[PDB]
Amino acid sequence: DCGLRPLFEKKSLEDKTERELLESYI
Amino acid sequence: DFEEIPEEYLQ
Amino acid sequence: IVEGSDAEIGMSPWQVMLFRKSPQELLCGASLISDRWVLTAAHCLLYPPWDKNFTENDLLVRIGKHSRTRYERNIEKISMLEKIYIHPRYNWRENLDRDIALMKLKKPVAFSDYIHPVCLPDRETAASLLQAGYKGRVTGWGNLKEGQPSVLQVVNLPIVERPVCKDSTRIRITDNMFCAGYKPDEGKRGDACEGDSGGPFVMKSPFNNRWYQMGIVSWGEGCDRDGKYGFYTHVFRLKKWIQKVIDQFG
Ligand SMILES: Cc1cnc(NCC(F)(F)c2ccccn2)c(=O)n1CC(=O)NCc1ncccc1F
Repeated sequence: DCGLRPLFEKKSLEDKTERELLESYI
Repeated sequence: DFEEIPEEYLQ
Repeated sequence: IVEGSDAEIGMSPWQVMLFRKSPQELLCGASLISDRWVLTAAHCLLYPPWDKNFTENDLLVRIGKHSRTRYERNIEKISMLEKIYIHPRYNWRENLDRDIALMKLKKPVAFSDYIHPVCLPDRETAASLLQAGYKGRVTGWGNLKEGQPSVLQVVNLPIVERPVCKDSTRIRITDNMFCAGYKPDEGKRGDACEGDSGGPFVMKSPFNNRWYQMGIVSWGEGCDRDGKYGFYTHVFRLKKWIQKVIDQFG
């Protein structure tokens, strides 16, 4: 269950800057 | 400037 | 953290605070990798040059926090240490090579909305994500400039090419380290700073949406200096030792 945050991934909500990370994995 | 933590932990 | 921003509640449930009993103060960051184990930088516990040599009963681990100084009643959990394990080949004499340490908690901590373990990378995840240009995230309650934040800070930094890392310092860099940060001409900035040591450098896998800890805040020369970069302990490179310790003492 590691790496899945109760307040984010578990609820399908994203934090305000994770998109920056994902966009860098071009 | 740390807030005093419960003595139950400092014991 | 320099040039970072306030973290959201529950944004880094694996973030741990290494707290000194007497006097009460912030020693370093750390991370929760299981209900019984915490991962941090060996230099947070042992560093003879500065007469630093902390034992089990000298520290406390505070999990689930947001505020740096306040005792977050009903939210954070404080734990005692049963045993500390420092890498036998930790090089404190020269370049902090193998700057890693594991801490066994007295009792398992219960998870919650604010307390949750981060994943350790497998060979494949590490191979596909640990690449120059790819961004990771660093968190901590360390200084904001080379003064102190009210709550946990966060900053996203790109991994830097090994050649550039090497050419930015006189320190001998090993395969057990990697550096991160923006280049002086990229505009944006940010970096870890004093108090952030031992903290986690994490990345989110676009394959299974999980967060993995790829590095540990290890060392740097100043904070957010142009042409300089922060150095992190390469967690995967040392996973053999990590696994050895856990299944042999846990
Ligand atoms: C223990 C220690 C000793 N010397 C440090 N820097 C000086 C140095 F870079 F020249 C160095 C590196 C390795 C061994 C001896 N000296 C250092 O960075 N740490 C660890 C430390 O203070 N880490 C905190 C930190 N980590 C990343 C960026 C900024 C920052 F303050």
